[PDB]
Amino acid sequence: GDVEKGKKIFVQKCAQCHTVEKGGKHKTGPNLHGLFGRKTGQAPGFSYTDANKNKGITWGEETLMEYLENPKKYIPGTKMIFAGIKKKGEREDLIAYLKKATNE
Ligand code: HEC
Repeated sequence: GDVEKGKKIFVQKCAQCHTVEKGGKHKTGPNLHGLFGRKTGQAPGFSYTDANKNKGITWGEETLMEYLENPKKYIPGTKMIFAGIKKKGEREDLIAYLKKATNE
């Protein structure tokens, strides 16, 4: 994906509930720094639902592509409010941005 396009999607659709920078605060949702290669429910100090703590997948490009299409279908019982991104390319652009931003 295209990182600049991703950054725009992040600002518009995610930044209202999430930070990405190292040591960024938890907001409504967890700070996402270090997500890639991590199991569900491991942002330090955030209080997750049982649903997301116990989903038991590792985050990465493929699992984010599925989750972001429809979060509640992927993690029934999640408290994240987000319908989903239908378009494959927009999911790829957002994921490429996150892969950069959450590891910088
Ligand atoms: C925009 C498309 C995004 C992206 C990329 C993510 N979200 Fe959220 N998020 C919110 C809350 C309250 C949670 C906790 C859920 C729970 O405990 O049930 C989440 C969780 C996530 C994750 C999982 C993180 C993990 O460590 O397992 C991921 C990858 C994630 N989000 C990405 C809250 C919100 C919002 C509040 C209205 C909105 C909007 C979004 N999230 C949007 C996004």
